[PDB]
Amino acid sequence: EDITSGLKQLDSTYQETNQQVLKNLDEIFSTNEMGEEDALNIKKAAIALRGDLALLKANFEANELFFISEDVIFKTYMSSPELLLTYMKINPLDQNTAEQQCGISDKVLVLYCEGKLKIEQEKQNIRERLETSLKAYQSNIGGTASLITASQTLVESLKNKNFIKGIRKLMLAHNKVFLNYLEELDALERSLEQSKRQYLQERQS
Repeated sequence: EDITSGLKQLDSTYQETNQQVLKNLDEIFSTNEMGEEDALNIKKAAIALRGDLALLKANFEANELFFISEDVIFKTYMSSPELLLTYMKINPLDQNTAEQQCGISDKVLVLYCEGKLKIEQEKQNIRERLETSLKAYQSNIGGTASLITASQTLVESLKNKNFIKGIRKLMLAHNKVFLNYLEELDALERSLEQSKRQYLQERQS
């Protein structure tokens, strides 16, 4: 329960503190030569930070939507080898890939083979989404250092550091979700395989 609740808490505090930050940036977008130069650089930094934060937010939101649909998959046809096999029997792979990968005489062994294939494909989809998330995060995260180097009072800095800590927390939580999907698939594959060997043991006798 801590998982779901903690994810929602992390999300909320991230969104609120992010909106606060954007407000404070806005505020400076509103309100000697070296003075002009410095203030202009502060503005440029603000623009860059705004972009960076925008990308981070878009990535988090993509991940959460994905978690929704992916949770739907793991509650239906990926919750048991039973349902995986039933799903594959109703929705078989293309005849091409079928005979390329699982050209087997035994039609039960064919289902098991297609089941493993399907698991591998979902695995691949998830690793791909995770890699995209990690890349967006790593590419854009350090963009928050402006928020500290341009801080003035120790308090203001502290609050910015906390903000960043919250971003890192939320990314950590999302990562945990991705990795657990893959683990659940690993376990599913082992039960599927053990089920197959139980089938062979019962069949020979």
